[PDB]
Amino acid sequence: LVKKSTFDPKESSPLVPIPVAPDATQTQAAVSIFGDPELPINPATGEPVPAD
Amino acid sequence: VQLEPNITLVLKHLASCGAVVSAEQQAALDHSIPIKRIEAGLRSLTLWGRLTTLNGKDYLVAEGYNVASSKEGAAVYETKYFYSQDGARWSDLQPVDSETATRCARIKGMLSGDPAKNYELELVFQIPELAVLRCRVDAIATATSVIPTDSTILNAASQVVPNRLFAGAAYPEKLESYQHRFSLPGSGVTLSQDLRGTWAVQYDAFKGVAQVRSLLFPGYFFYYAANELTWGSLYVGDGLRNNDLIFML
Amino acid sequence: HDTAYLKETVGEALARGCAAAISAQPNDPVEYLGLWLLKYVKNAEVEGNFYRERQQDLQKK
Amino acid sequence: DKVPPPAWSPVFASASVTTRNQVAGVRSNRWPGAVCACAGRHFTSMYVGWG
Amino acid sequence: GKNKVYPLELTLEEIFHGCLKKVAHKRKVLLFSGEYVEEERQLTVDVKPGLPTGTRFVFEGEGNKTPKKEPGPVVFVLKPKPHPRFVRRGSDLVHKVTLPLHHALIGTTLDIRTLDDRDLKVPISDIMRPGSSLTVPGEGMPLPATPSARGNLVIEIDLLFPTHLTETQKMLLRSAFFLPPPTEQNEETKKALRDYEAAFKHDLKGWATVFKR
Amino acid sequence: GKNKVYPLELTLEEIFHGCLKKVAHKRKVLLFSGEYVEEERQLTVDVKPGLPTGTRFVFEGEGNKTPKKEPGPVVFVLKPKPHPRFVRRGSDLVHKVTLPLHHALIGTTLDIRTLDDRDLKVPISDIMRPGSSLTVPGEGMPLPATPSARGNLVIEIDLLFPTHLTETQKMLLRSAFFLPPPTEQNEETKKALRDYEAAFKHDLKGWATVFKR
Repeated sequence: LVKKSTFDPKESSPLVPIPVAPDATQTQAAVSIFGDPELPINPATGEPVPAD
Repeated sequence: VQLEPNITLVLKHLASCGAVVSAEQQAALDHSIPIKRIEAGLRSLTLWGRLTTLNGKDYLVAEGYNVASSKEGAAVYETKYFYSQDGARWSDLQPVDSETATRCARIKGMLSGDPAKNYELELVFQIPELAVLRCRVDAIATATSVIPTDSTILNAASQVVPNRLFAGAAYPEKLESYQHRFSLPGSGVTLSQDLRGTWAVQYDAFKGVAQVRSLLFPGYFFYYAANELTWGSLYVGDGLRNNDLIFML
Repeated sequence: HDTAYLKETVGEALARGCAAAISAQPNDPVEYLGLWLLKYVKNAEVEGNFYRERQQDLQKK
Repeated sequence: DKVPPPAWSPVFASASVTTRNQVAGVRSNRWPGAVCACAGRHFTSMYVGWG
Repeated sequence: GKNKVYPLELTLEEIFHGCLKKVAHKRKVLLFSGEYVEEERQLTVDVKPGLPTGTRFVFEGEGNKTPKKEPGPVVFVLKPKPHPRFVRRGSDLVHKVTLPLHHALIGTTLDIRTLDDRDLKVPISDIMRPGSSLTVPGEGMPLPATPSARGNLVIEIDLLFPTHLTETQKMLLRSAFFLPPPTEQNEETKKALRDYEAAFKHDLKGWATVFKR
Repeated sequence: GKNKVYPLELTLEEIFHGCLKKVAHKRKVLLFSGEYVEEERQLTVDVKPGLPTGTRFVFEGEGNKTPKKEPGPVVFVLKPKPHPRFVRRGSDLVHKVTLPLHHALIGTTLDIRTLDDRDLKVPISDIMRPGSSLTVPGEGMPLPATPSARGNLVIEIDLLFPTHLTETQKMLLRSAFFLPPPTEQNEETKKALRDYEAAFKHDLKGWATVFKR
């Protein structure tokens, strides 16, 4: 009952919240070896970028 | 006593039932499950199953919930579903409105590979294949999603949370020991309250591993090890339903 | 007269709210007081509802 | 669909098509659970599942 | 009778989450001296999540005070700063994406970064028409009435067609746009398609996988 | 000072060529009788080639005749009847053709029958963008000022994307949309392309040309 009855004036915090998340560069690099990386497109001309 | 089912123990205990994944896809899963779990802000994300297509490119499907609350006598989980042709990159499965959710249950046969396929039904209605896949996953989750009883408890503010003091289920052979996920902890609803012959349980007393297979949906398996309290489930195979249950049994 | 109307109408609840505002020291005590009164009536009604639900569950068991 | 599904859908072992030593086989649609695989000169058939 | 209006600029993240802004006001008390006297007043404005554009916050009692007439209220009108990705419409969000042609036809995933710190990857469900839109439910701005519901994000698809195509590329496109249905193909057609696919996905001499340069 | 305004509906062919219309007017003269008496006058209106829509022809001295006031003029306002093909936009026509996607990419020739009794075949000169257009100079309505020059016909293109595509068709489309430049192709690539082209254009078992059932 007390838990249900406690007042909780949720007010607008001055700051936008920030995420607490570990860095993900190493795992992303590890993932980047699976599958084929599709050739990126050139925004100027929809034809794909030169490749080897 | 566990808080989330492992992806390795599930694949190990369900390997015999044919619920297996390719080794390359298994490594890709091991790498890219946390990436999607952090990219989506989900506290829980596990592999839900694997659906077969007319190509070799099966759909791997993973579900994840952020909040899970009691609502009108139903333990509602706010699940999000993701699909992937390969274990590397995941896409989202948007929910389906009721009109197409009823026009998608009449489309049968095992799906194709490209998720950009339009089925045409009867004037002609065009329905995307992703909608059909979402319908099938929803139907299987409604019919099958199974956890041991008393493994969840209700706290203040009416949220279902894992029971940290779950000591395990006596008589794992009995179907009474298992319940659907969306059953409230207080209610005594189990798989016994389903149809009589739609669930087969085979329990190895020595190794202490019970195995529950769905006969209404033949490709759903759920293992529960009791020596160390570990339960998991996987659906492998096409998502179609077994209508004529009376004749088979 | 008017003082009695105010007292036996709102006095106890307003005193409780003012005590809460003194204890909490918010940045805008008047809005705090208004939200406190709204939550006051809401928590009374949901308190009654909570007792009703517990009784129903016990009877069902 | 108005196109009847064919039996024996393919099955691959890698997402990339440029892997070096990969196995690749067929899987039956009439009988779900029967699979044939072949790596070089080592081939095999096997059926697991409901009958 | 006269009120001083002032634009209040916010970012979409603040309106999505709900800011508590502090604003400075220059109030001019007018007296017998030729120069007026100015003072800086601080005002706290509480913008709640999902307040619609054009919202007016009126502070009564503040404003330039002439000797005889009590100053009229000051008005703050909400307006959002331009965002690099989203433009808000009504209650939901519009994201305009330039999409290549093959991403439309074959189908790919659009990767968008929400106002909240989540990364959506939305698949292309079918052949996206010119001027078509893809709607993701429960991803727009929150509803001001209820602080839990959300609008539906709208992705307006803009197609980016290729600038050049060779005659052999056009031949391949023509053959792809008139292939007989699979229950009407010859055996020669099936063998030819098998050969072409095995020669297009060749691990060393095939061009399915190319590394950029 | 009241006037009677009447629509005058013309077809695009008449305005293009220059019609000569005879219109009927029911004019009322007020008398001592309780009811009026009316008569039908005939009016010759001469529309010149390509007069702008909204042109007013005013006949002075024609209109209902009250006992005291000389009747005011009667106004005819020129408006065009809907056309199955063209809609005029100022001095030039607009034709809205729905185009298949492969006609857009590969390129075909649109067929248009002009207002004059001449047919017209206009090639698609490049990859037609979504919401793009084409212009054929000297194929619009005549200029009202000079009776020789005309506007320019404007084709507004609305692509008709295919409704269904198979997975092998998508494979062919991806191979077409990522083919390496012809100076980067291996010999295996060229041999495979030659084989596929010889198989797709096979005179008896190829699907390059089929007859509709």
